[PDB]
Amino acid sequence: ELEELSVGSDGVLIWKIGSYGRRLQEAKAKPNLECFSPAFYTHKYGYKLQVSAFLNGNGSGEGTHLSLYIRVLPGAFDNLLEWPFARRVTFSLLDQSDPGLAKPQHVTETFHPDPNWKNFQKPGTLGFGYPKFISHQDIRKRNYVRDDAVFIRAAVELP
Amino acid sequence: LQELRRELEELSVGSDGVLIWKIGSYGRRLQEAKAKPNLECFSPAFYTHKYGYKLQVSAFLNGNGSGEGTHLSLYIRVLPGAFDNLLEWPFARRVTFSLLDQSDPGKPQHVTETFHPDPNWKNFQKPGTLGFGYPKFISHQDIRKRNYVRDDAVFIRAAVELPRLEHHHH
Amino acid sequence: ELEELSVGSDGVLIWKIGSYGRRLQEAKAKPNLECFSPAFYTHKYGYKLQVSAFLNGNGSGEGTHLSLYIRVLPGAFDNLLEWPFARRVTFSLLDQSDPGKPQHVTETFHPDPNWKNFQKPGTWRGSLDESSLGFGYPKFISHQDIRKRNYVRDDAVFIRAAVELP
Repeated sequence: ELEELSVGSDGVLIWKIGSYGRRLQEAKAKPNLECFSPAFYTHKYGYKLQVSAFLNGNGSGEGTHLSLYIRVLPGAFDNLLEWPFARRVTFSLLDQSDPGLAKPQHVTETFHPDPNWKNFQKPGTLGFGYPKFISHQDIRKRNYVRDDAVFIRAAVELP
Repeated sequence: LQELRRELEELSVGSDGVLIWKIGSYGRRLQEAKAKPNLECFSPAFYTHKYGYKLQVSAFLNGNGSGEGTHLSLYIRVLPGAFDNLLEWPFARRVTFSLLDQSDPGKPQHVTETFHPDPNWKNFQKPGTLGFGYPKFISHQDIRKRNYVRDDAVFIRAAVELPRLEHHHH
Repeated sequence: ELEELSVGSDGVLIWKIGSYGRRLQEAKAKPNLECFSPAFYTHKYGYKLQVSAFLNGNGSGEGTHLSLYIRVLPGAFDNLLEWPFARRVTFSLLDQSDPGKPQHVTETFHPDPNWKNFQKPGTWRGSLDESSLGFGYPKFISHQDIRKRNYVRDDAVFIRAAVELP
């Protein structure tokens, strides 16, 4: 589909969640509700990835924080790739402030994937995440939520 | 339908900042212009770069303003985009317009103009707070020169200067 | 439109052929049966190309080998380009084994200036075949050699065409 079209820009996905307020209220009522990014390829004939969010958090984060995760998906070129998936990911929640005025301050966490888990192995025929990515008090700060949308940024470090 | 066409709009990104827009059926189109003014041609919306600015190019085959009946008129617009809140405003990147001379580099000369976008110009500021152009980009006489028209088609080129990337030194 | 999006990743096309077993068997049933790549561009607003394979061979490779070809196609930006199309081409049948090292099957060639299909498209230059059909290898890999390693994995093959950005 157009899923195959979606390729990260230098390994980067920017995923936009709109209707944040309505969604938050849903997460609050239903702590299991998950928001999914579009699948993207890291690079051109690379790994398929997807990004996910819990607006009202989950696990330890739950009810207090936003929770961000990523997983591998079965992809067309999987047989050409190194397994497991070993490339570092950086999550950013973007502060939507005009970058002209100041360096905008993003909330960012990065992980190196752990080969000691099955999460990042070759899919067949989730992921890794942060339960306490940002707290609701911090999220209300600055411009993390603006015009009722948030930006989730996923950067995969490329050879 | 119109919907996928919109999602295809999101996939429209510049090639290192460059949009090439092809107008074909030129003689016919020019004619239809003269009959029906003021007739604006629209390029597809494109993003200067990925998660960049959305811009649209415009042309009047039969001119606009100071150009009508004598010139091709070229303009560019800033459009509301999905990632505007991540961007610098007003829009401040060099734009070069070219009309392309369709000769093989076996060496060609296009008609080109550049501007630094004007901060006062209202369209270049953040959407939510009128194309800037050249009314007289090309003379109907000069267009017929060289290869500006070939096989009934013309190429409008918009090159936006992209933000250079800051690296550590190393 | 749907097509004009087909680039061109540093000039690189990877074409995946599914249902290999069924397709190979179909090709046996009809000789001269051609498999076509999606059209692709060397670079954006560049040269338009297409790759094609014969599962059961063409010409001297008929019934014995996979046969691989590339042609120039008429493109929307042809008047902005140099002709004849003179870029180096690499053909690879990918060995689909994890780097943990692939024995890819690869050939590269420089085009000839007198290759008719590689001259500017849209002008008849002798027949339909000189104008429209491409160049390649009638015996890229044999039917036996392909069953080796992971040239086939999960009933698919990977063909890779790399155009050398100069």
